[PDB]
Amino acid sequence: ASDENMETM
Amino acid sequence: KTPQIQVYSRHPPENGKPNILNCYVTQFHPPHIEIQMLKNGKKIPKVEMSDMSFSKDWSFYILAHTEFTPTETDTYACRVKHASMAEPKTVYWDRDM
Amino acid sequence: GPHSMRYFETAVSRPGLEEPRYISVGYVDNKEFVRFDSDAENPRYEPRAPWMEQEGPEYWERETQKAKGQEQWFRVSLRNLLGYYNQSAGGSHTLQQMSGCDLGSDWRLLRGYLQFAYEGRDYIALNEDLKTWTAADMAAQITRRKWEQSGAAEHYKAYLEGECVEWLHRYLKNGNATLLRTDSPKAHVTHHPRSKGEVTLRCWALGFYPADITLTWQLNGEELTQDMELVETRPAGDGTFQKWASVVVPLGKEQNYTCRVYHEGLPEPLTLRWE
Repeated sequence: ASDENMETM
Repeated sequence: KTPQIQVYSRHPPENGKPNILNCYVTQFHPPHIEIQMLKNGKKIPKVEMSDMSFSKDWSFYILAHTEFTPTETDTYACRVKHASMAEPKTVYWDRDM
Repeated sequence: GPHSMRYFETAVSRPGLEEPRYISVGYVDNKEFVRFDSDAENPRYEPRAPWMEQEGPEYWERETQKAKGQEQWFRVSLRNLLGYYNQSAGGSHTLQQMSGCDLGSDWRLLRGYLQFAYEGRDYIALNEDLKTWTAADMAAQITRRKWEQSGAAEHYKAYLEGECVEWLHRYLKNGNATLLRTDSPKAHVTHHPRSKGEVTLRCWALGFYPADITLTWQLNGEELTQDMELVETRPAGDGTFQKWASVVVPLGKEQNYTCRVYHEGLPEPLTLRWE
């Protein structure tokens, strides 16, 4: 089960 | 990143004995590539393509295969067109390799 | 042995469109188990291993939502690097991610893993410490500095050491028969007569799993490190691998040269000769 990246690049 | 190709049968080649021919394309970037399998210099219809996957070194790979029955006369090759190459690469099948 | 879960996420920007194509591929023990592709007719997270069917249609819903948020993480992340590297959207661009964890034989956490690549070259990596960041060039500093002010590492360390570990314990349980399975290589030597009173002795190894194998050629117990031609481990297409090793050896001297094959799934190292 994948995660979600927090702050963008 | 420049594509590396292997053209090889799934099982040991036996003339007349039905097989699968594989075209393993690796070490390429970007993912847009164009793979064609040929029988006696002519584009084989009904070619299966693996879903786009990538490696630890970030480079992409794909496996194209076609059902084929080996014979002494019928030559098989694989033509690849990638953005990193000037002209398309062709790798001819050699049963001994 | 060691166990791992990885998520191989890719966003390719398409010129003359606001949404990039986003592909997420999940691997358990270096074997595709789940996938997502925005290009597909009705896009969602799909099972790639048969033991993945033993999952409720509400797990797939939870996951599919995650892919939808990632699509937007990537789209915004692509736009910004285009600016950092003074590029044009007239051309396609590639943002790649690799994240997951590694586990010992005892199913305990060894390391966390989170790496990013732009145009297929490293961009930013989370150091094994799960605290500090490594920027590849000057532009990756806009992102390293951005991620220190916002404390992004903390968010990841939490998942990589917590939920990632949890989920793999579940996947390694639900798929164990399939995951602990190995396939033994099936070797043979082929004879290739050639010019100058020379011959090629090609020792093959077929239908084996996992991909790691060691093929060595030996002259009466002594190894031929030098001038021994190889081939990259290639997939057969049936979920198993192939690889071969050749050596140019003079004629008649066939029985002096021995071939050894090593692999996890073997009742012992293979030893073999021509005929």
